[PDB]
Amino acid sequence: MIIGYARVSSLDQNLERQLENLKTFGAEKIFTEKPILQKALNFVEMGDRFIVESIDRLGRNYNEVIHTVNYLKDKEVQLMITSLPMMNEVTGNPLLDKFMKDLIIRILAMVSEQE
Amino acid sequence: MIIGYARVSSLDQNLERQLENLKTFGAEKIFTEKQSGKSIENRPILQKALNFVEMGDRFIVESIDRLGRNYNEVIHTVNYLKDKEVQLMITSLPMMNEVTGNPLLDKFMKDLIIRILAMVSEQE
Amino acid sequence: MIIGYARVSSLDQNLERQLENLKTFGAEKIFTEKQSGKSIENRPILQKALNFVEMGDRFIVESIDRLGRNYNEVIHTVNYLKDKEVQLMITSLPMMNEVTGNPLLDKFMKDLIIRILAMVSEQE
Amino acid sequence: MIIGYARVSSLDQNLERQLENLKTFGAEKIFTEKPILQKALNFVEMGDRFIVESIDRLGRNYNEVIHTVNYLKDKEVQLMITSLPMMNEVTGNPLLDKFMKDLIIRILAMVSEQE
Repeated sequence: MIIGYARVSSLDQNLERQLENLKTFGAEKIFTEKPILQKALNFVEMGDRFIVESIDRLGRNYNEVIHTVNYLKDKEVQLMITSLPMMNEVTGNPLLDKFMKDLIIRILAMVSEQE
Repeated sequence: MIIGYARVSSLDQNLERQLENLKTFGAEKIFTEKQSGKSIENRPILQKALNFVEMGDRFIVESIDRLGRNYNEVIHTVNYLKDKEVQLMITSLPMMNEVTGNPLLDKFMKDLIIRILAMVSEQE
Repeated sequence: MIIGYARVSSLDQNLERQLENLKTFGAEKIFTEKQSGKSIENRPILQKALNFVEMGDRFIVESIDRLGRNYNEVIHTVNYLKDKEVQLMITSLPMMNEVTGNPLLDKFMKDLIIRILAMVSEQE
Repeated sequence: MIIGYARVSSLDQNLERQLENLKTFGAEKIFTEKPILQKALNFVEMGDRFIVESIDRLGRNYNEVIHTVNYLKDKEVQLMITSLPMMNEVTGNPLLDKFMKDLIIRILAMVSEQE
């Protein structure tokens, strides 16, 4: 199935749009956090899709973010970013696709951190 | 219309595959050249191909390396095609020109891919 | 000679730091602008700065985002500087223009970095 | 210290240049292979430098190559490629440096594989 994750840290953020975004792309359940992430990650099983609106939601730590993406990779859970649909197949050569996946994810992690 | 460009260094390279690839992705005409991808000054067929295409046409190759093995040249060629508003397609990269929602990311992707491949092709 | 360009959206941004950065990396003159990095048409100071620099000069900013928050524009500006043969430097990227042996890789690096940062700056 | 690794698979390759290359940049010892790699990796300790002439030497498998680079990272051994000196600091912002390290390494791994 399709699992969703949403985070906002402070007491003034447009959480609705986010949750509605996760809903938009097919999130049947959504883990919202203001360990919830842990729950989210331990919940997902092989064959599921794990979705966020953006990597910054997932974290703002290069190392950790990468570690988490690798965790999902290990568990064979499809990671998707609602702001990066089609991110999987940019070209049609799965190898290049994988490489680009990595790049994008890393550019984004770095951005998320540096902010 | 759809123009294709095909290049091989020798004849033991499977040129048929390449031509059939260009035909499949819609080549109405194919400019075929037996030559090194090291420069364009020694590639008048490429020149003909490029001068032939006009705004609204599609230009198709099997790989960037087919187009050349020189970063600056390849880049300049890609930009040349962009300026003339000719669609560059790479049949091994079928989903590259697919508008997938966010133009910024898309263009960024293109530039990136093309440059990586340009360098790859050159360094070899 | 070394020309610097400095931009801030408001005055609560630490403009002194930026100016001192440009001064340190050798700004003889600094074109200072209070404006959004969303476009150049509303940035005549940038225009003056760009027209001022000539072949042999250095153009220095603290960050690409200072230069703008528009991919195409930034890229076009970088290429503009390249065409006029003016050295673009980013003081936060001091070792970027350092010739480190392999020109191909170097140029590839530049293009890449600059484009990543262009997009970053835009998307924000 | 500085450890070197060199590989050639077949019976007709310019091994001299390679070994001399590893020698050039300061290789005190060189592991040459036609498990030797295992030896090379288990040999290096914290603080050492591990050097190859090129990533393809190190392998032609995206996954494995990456895994190995991560292994060296874990062990805090500096990886260097004699054809990519200065690769560490392209800009002067260590974060971006790390990111670029990753990129380059991956472009190269992909190239090494696809050939």
